[PDB]
Amino acid sequence: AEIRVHTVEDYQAIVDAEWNILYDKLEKIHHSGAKVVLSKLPIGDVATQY
Amino acid sequence: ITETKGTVLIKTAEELMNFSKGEENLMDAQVKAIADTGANVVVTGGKVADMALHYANKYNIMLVRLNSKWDLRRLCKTVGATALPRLTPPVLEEMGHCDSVYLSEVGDTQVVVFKHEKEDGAISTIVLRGSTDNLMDDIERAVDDGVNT
Amino acid sequence: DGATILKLLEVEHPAAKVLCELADLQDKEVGDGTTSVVIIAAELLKNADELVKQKIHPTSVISGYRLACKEAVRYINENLIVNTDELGRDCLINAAKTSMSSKIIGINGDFFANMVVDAVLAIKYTDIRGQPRYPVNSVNILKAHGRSQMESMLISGYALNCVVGSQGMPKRIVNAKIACLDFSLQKTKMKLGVQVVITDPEKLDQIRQRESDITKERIQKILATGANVILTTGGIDDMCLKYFVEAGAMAVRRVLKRDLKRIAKASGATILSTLANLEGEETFEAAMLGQAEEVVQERICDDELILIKNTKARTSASIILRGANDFMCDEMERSLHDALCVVKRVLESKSVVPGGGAVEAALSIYLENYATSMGSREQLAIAEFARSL
Amino acid sequence: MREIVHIQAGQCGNQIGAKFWEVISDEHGIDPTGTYHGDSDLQLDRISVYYNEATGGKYVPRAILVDLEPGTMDSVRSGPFGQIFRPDNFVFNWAKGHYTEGAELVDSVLDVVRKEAESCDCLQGFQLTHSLGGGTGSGMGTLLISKIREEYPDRIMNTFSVVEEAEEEA
Amino acid sequence: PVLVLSQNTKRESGRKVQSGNINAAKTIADIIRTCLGPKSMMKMLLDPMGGIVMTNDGNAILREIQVQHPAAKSMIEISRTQDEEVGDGTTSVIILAGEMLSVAEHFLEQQMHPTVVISAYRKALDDMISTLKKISIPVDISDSDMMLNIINSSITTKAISRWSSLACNIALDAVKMVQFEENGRKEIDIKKYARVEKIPGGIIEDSCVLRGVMINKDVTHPRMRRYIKNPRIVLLDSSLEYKKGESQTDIEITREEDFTRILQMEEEYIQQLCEDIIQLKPDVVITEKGISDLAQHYLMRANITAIRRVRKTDNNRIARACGARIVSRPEELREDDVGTGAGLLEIKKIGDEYFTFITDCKDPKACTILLRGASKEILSEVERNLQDAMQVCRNVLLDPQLVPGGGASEMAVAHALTEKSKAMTGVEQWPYRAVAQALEVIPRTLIQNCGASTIRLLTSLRAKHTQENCETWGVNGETGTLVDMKELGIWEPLAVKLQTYKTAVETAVLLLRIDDIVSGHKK
Amino acid sequence: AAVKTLNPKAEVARAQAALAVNISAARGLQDVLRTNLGPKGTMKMLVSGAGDIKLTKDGNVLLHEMQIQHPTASLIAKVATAQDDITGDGTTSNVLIIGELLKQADLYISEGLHPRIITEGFEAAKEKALQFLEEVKVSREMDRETLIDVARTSLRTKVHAELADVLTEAVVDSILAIKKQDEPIDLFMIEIMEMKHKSETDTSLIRGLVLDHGARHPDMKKRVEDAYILTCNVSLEYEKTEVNSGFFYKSAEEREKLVKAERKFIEDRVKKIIELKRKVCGDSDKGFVVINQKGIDPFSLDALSKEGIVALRRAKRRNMERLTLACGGVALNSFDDLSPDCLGHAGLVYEYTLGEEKFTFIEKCNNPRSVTLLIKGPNKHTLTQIKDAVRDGLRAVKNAIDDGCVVPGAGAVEVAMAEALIKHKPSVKGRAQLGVQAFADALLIIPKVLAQNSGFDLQETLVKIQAEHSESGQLVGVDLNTGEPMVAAEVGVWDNYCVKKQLLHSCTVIATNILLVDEIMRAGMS
Amino acid sequence: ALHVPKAPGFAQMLKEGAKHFSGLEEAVYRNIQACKELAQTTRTAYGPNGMNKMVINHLEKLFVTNDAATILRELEVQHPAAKMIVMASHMQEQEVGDG
Ligand SMILES: Nc1ncnc2c1ncn2[C@@H]1O[C@H](COP(=O)(O)OP(=O)(O)O)[C@@H](O)[C@H]1O
Ligand SMILES: Nc1ncnc2c1ncn2[C@@H]1O[C@H](COP(=O)(O)OP(=O)(O)O)[C@@H](O)[C@H]1O
Ligand SMILES: Nc1ncnc2c1ncn2[C@@H]1O[C@H](COP(=O)(O)OP(=O)(O)O)[C@@H](O)[C@H]1O
Ligand SMILES: Nc1ncnc2c1ncn2[C@@H]1O[C@H](COP(=O)(O)OP(=O)(O)O)[C@@H](O)[C@H]1O
Ligand SMILES: [Mg+2]
Ligand SMILES: [Mg+2]
Ligand SMILES: [Mg+2]
Ligand SMILES: [Mg+2]
Repeated sequence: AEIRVHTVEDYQAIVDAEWNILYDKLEKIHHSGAKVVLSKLPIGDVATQY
Repeated sequence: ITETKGTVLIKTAEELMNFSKGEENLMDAQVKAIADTGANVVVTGGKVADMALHYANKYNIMLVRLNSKWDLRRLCKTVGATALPRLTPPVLEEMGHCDSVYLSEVGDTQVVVFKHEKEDGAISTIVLRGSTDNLMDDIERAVDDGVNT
Repeated sequence: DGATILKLLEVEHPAAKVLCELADLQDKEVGDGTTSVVIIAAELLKNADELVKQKIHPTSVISGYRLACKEAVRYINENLIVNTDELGRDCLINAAKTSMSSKIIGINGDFFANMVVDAVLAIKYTDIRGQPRYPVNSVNILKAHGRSQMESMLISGYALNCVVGSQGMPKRIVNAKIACLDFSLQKTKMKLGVQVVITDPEKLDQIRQRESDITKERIQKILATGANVILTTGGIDDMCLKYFVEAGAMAVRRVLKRDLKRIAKASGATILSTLANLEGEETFEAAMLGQAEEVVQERICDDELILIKNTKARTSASIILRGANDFMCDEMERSLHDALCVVKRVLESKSVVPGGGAVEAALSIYLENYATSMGSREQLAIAEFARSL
Repeated sequence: MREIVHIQAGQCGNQIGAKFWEVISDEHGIDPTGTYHGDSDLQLDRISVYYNEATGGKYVPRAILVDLEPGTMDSVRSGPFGQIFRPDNFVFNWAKGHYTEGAELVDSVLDVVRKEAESCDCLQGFQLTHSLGGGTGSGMGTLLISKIREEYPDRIMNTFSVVEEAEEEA
Repeated sequence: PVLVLSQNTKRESGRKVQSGNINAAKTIADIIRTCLGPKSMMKMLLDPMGGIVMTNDGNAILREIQVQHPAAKSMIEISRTQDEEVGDGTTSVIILAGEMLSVAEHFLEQQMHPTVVISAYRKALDDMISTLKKISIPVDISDSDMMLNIINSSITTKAISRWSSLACNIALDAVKMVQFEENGRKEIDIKKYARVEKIPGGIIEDSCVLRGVMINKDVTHPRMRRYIKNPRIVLLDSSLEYKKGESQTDIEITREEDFTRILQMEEEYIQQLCEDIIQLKPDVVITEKGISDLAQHYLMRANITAIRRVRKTDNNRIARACGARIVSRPEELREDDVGTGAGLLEIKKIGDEYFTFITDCKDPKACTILLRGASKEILSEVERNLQDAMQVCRNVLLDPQLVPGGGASEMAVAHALTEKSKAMTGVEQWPYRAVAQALEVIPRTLIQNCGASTIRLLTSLRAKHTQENCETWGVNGETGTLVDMKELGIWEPLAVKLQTYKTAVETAVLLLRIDDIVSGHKK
Repeated sequence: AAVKTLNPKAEVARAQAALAVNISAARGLQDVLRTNLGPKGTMKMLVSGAGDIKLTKDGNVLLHEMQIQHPTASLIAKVATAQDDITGDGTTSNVLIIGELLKQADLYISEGLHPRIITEGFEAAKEKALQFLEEVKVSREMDRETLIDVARTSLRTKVHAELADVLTEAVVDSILAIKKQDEPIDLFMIEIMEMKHKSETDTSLIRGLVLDHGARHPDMKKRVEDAYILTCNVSLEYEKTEVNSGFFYKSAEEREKLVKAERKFIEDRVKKIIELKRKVCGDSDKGFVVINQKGIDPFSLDALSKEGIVALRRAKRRNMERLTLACGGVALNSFDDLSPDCLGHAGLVYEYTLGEEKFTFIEKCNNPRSVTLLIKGPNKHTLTQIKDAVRDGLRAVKNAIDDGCVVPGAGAVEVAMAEALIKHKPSVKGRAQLGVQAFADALLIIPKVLAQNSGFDLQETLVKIQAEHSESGQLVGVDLNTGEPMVAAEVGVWDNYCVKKQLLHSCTVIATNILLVDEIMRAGMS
Repeated sequence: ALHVPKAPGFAQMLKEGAKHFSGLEEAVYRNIQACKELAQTTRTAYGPNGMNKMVINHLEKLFVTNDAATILRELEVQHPAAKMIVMASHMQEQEVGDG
């Protein structure tokens, strides 16, 4: 990937988009009712605190 | 992917939020299109992806990966199928038929078997059991001489 | 040549390195007599060491040497001869002959002295007129083995160790218009900061064409003023040689900067590092062109060189030396440099002095007589200076 | 896919190429006898860029060996990992007449590289390993790069070359 | 601990240095003195690379030897200076220098300062030159028989003497066709436009000189014609193919059609170039660079024959022969750059190899000499001999004067100097006579190589020259008698003799001035 | 010595030592090479450092594979190489005659003579011998029987009779089949191929072409009974733009669109070929074969195979001309102007497999101007020997056609020149008569060597041969199975005129140049 | 003592380390010996009652067989005559596969 942008408002939106994506995945996991989560791939500190 | 170098370029946030979802939906559509024809087992000669494996398991598709570039041709001769150089749902003429396909264990060895009931077939295999690799090699040479005779 | 010998030798003793650098300094300052000063200095040391071996303090010897040197320098201005009193041409010729004696060109003294004096006089510069100047080493000296040394020639003009750019060009121009340039004539290339990015494919052909068209436009601008000879320090591309070939003009590349400077000043041209003017556009004006009476390419002993003859803005001279082989040619050049320097010094300062040891004998007699009037321990040092002379 | 073929020229060039092929073979799952032991699939993903698989599971390198000596290629063969090369991938007095020396050697090399490029599907380049300042790298290498370019003037050719008082008015 | 002044420098001085220099010069002279005259024998040399050089040329002998003594190096250098200046006489110069330097130690050992000897030599050289100019003979350059006689007398010493009639004709035709005058009045006879091609095989009598050029090249595509009667030739310095620029350009494509459109524009460019070439309606295209397959297709569609990758010098010779000029940008192609002076283009096979002939030119200014023969060594020797003959012819054309050979000129000059010396007083008289009597080594060596009585023949010849009109009497090298050179017919250019004498005397003067040697100072 | 005082590490051999060294080297070479001459010569085995085996009888191969480091040997080897590459035969006789000339010259030089007298005698004898050879030759129409005789004479000296009889017909037929009555014969139009099985008596001539590669796609047909042939050198692989380019997409759908769009350039050419095939071969009765000098992608291979096309990729460049000459089409670099007039016709195309190798046969051409010689045998050295013999035979037949004349053989010509020179020599003045005698005695070496190899007495056999040809003016040579004199022309032993001419010239020139060397010196850098 | 220096000609012009054999006594009778020994080596593995043979190659790999072609392939032969016999055997194996 590569990001090309012209304005600071779009810059801020781009910054917010990644947090939105990660939180969307986390909420999708949470709303299923699961109480234990296991993964083969790294679980970040943000995910751990969430 | 493209043969030439490619790059995903994004100028807004909606594209960033939609790219992965679109890719996953496209892969799901392709796999279900393959599965709709009635295929039970897919044989490939190269790498498999995690998402493709996930959808194949979802739709109850047996996936076998063999890689010699000659074993693939021999299997095609055995079953009656034609190798497809692009990932597209096969036509009936390109579809192979085998009676039994399974995984078995013989003497600490995991094997995958494609088996017919036909007495003719196209090819056949001889499974040798011995207590020593040298003895098995000698029996192999004897079998070769018999075939040549 | 003493300076050359001492420079080629490798020495480990600093007391000897002092004499080596003394010879080098003499060569830089004057250009003649780099072998006599070493002998004089060594003899002075040898004679002072005996007095030091006797119970004489070195400070007395040093003061005596300083006093003797001062008196000798003052007295030498009595043995002077004013060159204007003598007839100038034979005075200069005799000075040159004396300088060239004891070299490989000794017997040909009159021939080579006439050549040297002619070159030095032709290279004279017109200063503020307070003092005229004679800038030697502005003459180009070339070596090429072959015929006998008495066939070495003086060229009224300039000589270039360069050949024409392409074999399709003419090799002789009668009335020469000269343009001297200080930049390359290759196809253009955008700088590091600039880059080309294409999103509409239809726009590539015209960019590729303009890349080659800019230099053609420059060359047409240059040639529109009637220039016949183009001299360039940078390179010239194969695509750009064809324009000169069709126009019927000579192009020379990889010319040395000092050679270009001398040619430009001799022929009245102006050196250009760019075609821009005091406005935005680029122009070439027939006002900044040199004029020469002939430009030829001449063959010398299986190689080629270029002669530019009878420059009109000023006068210039060059020398081509012929010899049996490279060693002889190099020695001839080294021997000719001394004569050029001697003639320059004589012309700058109109005073000459006899040679053969007369000066040393007179100085020894005078200092020996003068040593008595001191009546001290400096008398011994002064006498030693006189005897070592 | 994207097959690349290799040329080795000269004594030192042959030795360097042999070392490179040895080390790449140990990195992959390839062993001296031409079979496979590697446990990671990533050792077999791009095996076809450097190897041709023969009927029976054996692998051969996509390499060409050239020298004007009957001893260098023999030394490579005697040395370890020298038997894995195909026996016909070798090219072997110095100066005869003929008005041109080496014209048959270069033709043999061109024929062998043509036969090798026939087997590959979508080849992309040639990796040439030779001495640069050497006689075989300048003269006896009779513009072999130029010959290869003339033969295939569309593919890349990557070569590992061994390395004043007058200051008045104006 | 070790106190030194000049580390490991070896110094030698005195009479030892002069004796060593003279001995080294005499040794260099002694190596070669068997290769003078029509009765000379060959020498075979083994070079470091593994070849063989079977030759008789003095410069070829001397340049293949490595020596340590600097006097030997000086003699080796003067040999090649003579070879570059005139091309003939590289053995007589060495022999003469050896004798002129050998006759000096007699006066050195009798406590005579070298400066007197130098002055005497420089005085004698001028009187040598004056006598040589006095005894000259004029020659008419329009007399082909006289020119052939001169060339035959020049090559009657080498191995091509069995085919002198062929060799002389080849050399004369080549020189005459290469002679050129152009813009201004710069007359020149540059011999980089007279190529020599050696092809082993056949017979030597098949050697010839062509009215045109021959190259080792073939047609790019088999369907092109290999025989054209009256062709129109165009020469190019550029490549007929698509190549990248140099301004660091990149392409960014985000649509479907851009890739195919970009791929098509290259073919469009190639077609434009090919059509621009075709507009002139030529028959042959020659280029020093590559030619693409699509360009070949278009040219063949237009019935053109193309040649790839010719050398720059060969392109220049073709241009000078056919009258065309090289063009780098086809857009700037005119009717003037098309050469029509050819008369046949052919492509033949000579022993499993293809060759291209451009022959039957109307007025060519460049030529190719084609030599056939037994093998490379013989062809190389023939090439060297042909170079000697051609340079002799060029010297004759640039200066039409002749002097008798066989030693007649040497004996005449010696007699003149001996007669002039008796009007001199002082110590210089003895060296002045010594040089004149040292000029006799050439007839003495000729007599020795013939195999006769030097003691009798030399004094007989001296007595004959003592008379009044006998300046052309000399030695016949095949039998060993005295003969007038007028009836025999041996003459040589004046420039060769002048260069020989000047080089010999100046080398002796240079070597007589050394007094000490310093070695091992590491730059 | 003078050279030693300047370079102590130099090596030198002066007047007599140089001559001794040269004569010794020449005699040493001829002593080994004299056993090859004639059909009765023996076979030499050569083993290299790598362990390879080469059985040979040819003089040039022996010279360049025997282990020797002598300068005179190098000179003689270069001369033999020139002889070989120009004429194709006579390499052994060159060395034999050079050695005999040097020996006979030294025989007289040892008594105080000077080499120049012998040199002049050599020149006069050479002129007389050339004059005699110009008249002894026989001019004929060069019909098939004469060519068969010449080829059999040239081939019988390398292999046994059973294989020579097989090779002669094939060589003569190929030469006649690629010949037009103008435009001198151009080789490279006969292809030499070797297949390792089916013992050499199966070597044959194919009126077509054999290619050492076959079809790469499994589903392509293995045999075509009536084939159109297309020959091209256009590229059907994926190609990248010369200028740097890259795809910039936004989503997976756009990526798919670009992936589809990056193949139209090659798919267009494939479509053009397919349309031409469907236009010409309407029904499924004929076949279509494509030969390409460049690569073909798997996608293109599948697309072609779906319509019954047999495609071969990466053929050699000379095959572009050979296929055109044989089938009768046009080799083209572009598909812009494709038309049926660019196609060729072939009556049969099929495929053969040898373990790991594959071959393709194009056969039954209408009027082929190019053919192929298919060599077979069970050994690599057998194949190499047969290849060398085939080269010899082809060169001999081509030279016989190029010349209008052929010459009797088996030493008759040497006997005749010796007899003529003996009678000529009294006319010469001076001591050159000794040189003439030496030249004749050197010329008399070939019949002596032939008799010695056949197993008779040299002196008695030569005396009988000279006893004839003097009482009867016939040209008389040696019979190798009885030792009696015979007439070469009636029996059928022939030789080339150009070979003899070149041999005489080269031998005389080399002997004359060798005899005049004064010293041998190695004084350069090591 | 004294030495027998060399013979003039080819014996002196031969390279160092090279070998030149000629005549019936030095070539034919030695080639026959080499071929006879090679045949004797594998004579004992012929027929139903042939005995197995164990060979270790240059890579320390172990072979146990009584097949003549495998034995000859695993052995390394330095004599040219035995090499030609080996190639004859290999050609027979390729052509038929038994014998
Ligand atoms: N004709 C002459 N007669 C006497 N002395 C001379 C003559 N020419 C030069 N000299 C002397 O030669 C010396 C110059 O020595 P030299 O080595 O030639 O130059 P330098 O040492 O000055 O570089 C001076 O002392 C000068 O007086
Ligand atoms: N037929 C001849 N008779 C007598 N002297 C000859 C004859 N031909 C050439 N010469 C002499 O031989 C001398 C040397 O010529 P050559 O041996 O070719 O060597 P170079 O030409 O290099 O000096 C010439 O000065 C010439 O006078
Ligand atoms: N059947 C034959 N009877 C007599 N002489 C023959 C016969 N065949 C060939 N020759 C002679 O053998 C000579 C040499 O031929 P060969 O041994 O092949 O070597 P090369 O051809 O290289 O000299 C020829 O000159 C020929 O005359
Ligand atoms: N039962 C048997 N009785 C007698 N001879 C046999 C029997 N079986 C095989 N043979 C013989 O063994 C011979 C050689 O067979 P083998 O030992 O396998 O070596 P190869 O077949 O390679 O020559 C054959 O000629 C065959 O006749
Ligand atoms: Mg001075
Ligand atoms: Mg000469
Ligand atoms: Mg023969
Ligand atoms: Mg069996």
